[PDB]
Amino acid sequence: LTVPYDLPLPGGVMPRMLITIMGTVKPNANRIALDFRRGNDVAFHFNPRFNENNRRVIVCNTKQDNNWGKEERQSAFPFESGKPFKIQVLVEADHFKVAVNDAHLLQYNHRMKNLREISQLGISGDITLTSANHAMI
Ligand SMILES: OC[C@H]1O[C@@H](S[C@@H]2O[C@H](CO)[C@H](O)[C@H](n3cc(-c4cccc(F)c4)nn3)[C@H]2O)[C@H](O)[C@@H](n2cc(-c3cccc(F)c3)nn2)[C@H]1O
Repeated sequence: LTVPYDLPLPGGVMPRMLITIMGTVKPNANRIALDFRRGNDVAFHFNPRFNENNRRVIVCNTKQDNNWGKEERQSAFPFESGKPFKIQVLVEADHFKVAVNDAHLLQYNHRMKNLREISQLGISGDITLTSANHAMI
């Protein structure tokens, strides 16, 4: 799949929706991002960074009217340059759950609670993308 990729979500999202994203991180990667978009806003941005001041970190945030909010940062970092990944995002009523490679990673509480208007999932950064699917579980 061509990166950056925009997965259409015309139905929006809703509790019990699982999004499964598979691919391989490129060699010498710098960044990856998932953007759950609502028009011009980003309800949930999930952004692994491989070298921010010589640290690996996951940054999560929301963008409202061109302004980013308070970042939620994780040092737990399951990605490796050149290696395959499987990111899974489970939508729940109060939060997104994120798992990587079949291990729960983090939760992000909803900040923008109108899940029906999250209309696209952007998938960007330093990856080869195999697949991006959703299902109700
Ligand atoms: O919030 C999420 C956003 O972050 C800014 S960078 C942001 O800039 C701010 C400027 O004042 C602060 O410096 C902020 N910051 C750092 C720290 C800190 C705290 C502790 C340690 C430590 F070192 C550092 N605290 N605050 C930075 O994260 C990115 O551009 C943005 N973005 C990314 C992408 C993007 C596009 C395509 C692909 C891709 F992967 C990403 N498209 N938009 C998005 O990811």
